[PDB]
Amino acid sequence: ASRLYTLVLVLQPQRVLLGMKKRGFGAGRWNGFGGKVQEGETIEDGARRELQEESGLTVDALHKVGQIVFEFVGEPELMDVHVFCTDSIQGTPVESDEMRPCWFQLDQIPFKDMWPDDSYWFPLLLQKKKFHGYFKFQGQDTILDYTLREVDT
Ligand SMILES: Nc1nc(NC2CC2)cc(-c2cccc(Cl)c2Cl)n1
Repeated sequence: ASRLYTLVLVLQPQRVLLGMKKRGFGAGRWNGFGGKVQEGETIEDGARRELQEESGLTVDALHKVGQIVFEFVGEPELMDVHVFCTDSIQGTPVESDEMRPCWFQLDQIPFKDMWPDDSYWFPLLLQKKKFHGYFKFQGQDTILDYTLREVDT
C-alpha cells in the first residue's frame, strides 16, 4: 500500500524556486511544491493542481525527472513521490500559508533546512539525470538506508 504524491521544482539556469511549509507535515523545511494526488486525477494533473494551489503558478509543461519511494520503519504505508521540473511558469509566485516562496541561487540551495533525502537526489536534477529512489526513514530526520537508480540524460 502506498499513497501518491507530487513534487514540482521550478528550475531555471541560475536559480530554483522553493517553498517553506508553514504548518503540517514538513513544516519549517524548504521544498518544492506538491502534495497528495487525489482519487480520479492523474499524477501530472495533481502536480499542476498543487503548484497552482500552493504558489498561484500555472505552467505550460511539466517534465518528469524522478520517482522516490519513502518507507517509515514500523508504518505499513509507503509514500510514492513523483518529481517534476519546469521552467515554463506563468505568473509570479503568490505567498500562500501552506508555503512561503523564495528563489535560491543554485550554489545556495538550503540543504540543511530541507528534508534530508534532498541532499542525495536534488543534485541529480543539476547533473542531467533521471532517477528512481528509495529511502528508509526512522522518524522524520534519520535516513537508515537508501537506493538510487540513475540514468544520464
Ligand atoms: N523533498 C521531500 N522529501 C521528502 N522526504 C520524505 C521523508 C518525508 C518528502 C517530500 C514530500 C513531497 C511531496 C509531498 C510531501 Cl507531503 C512531502 Cl513530505 N519531499
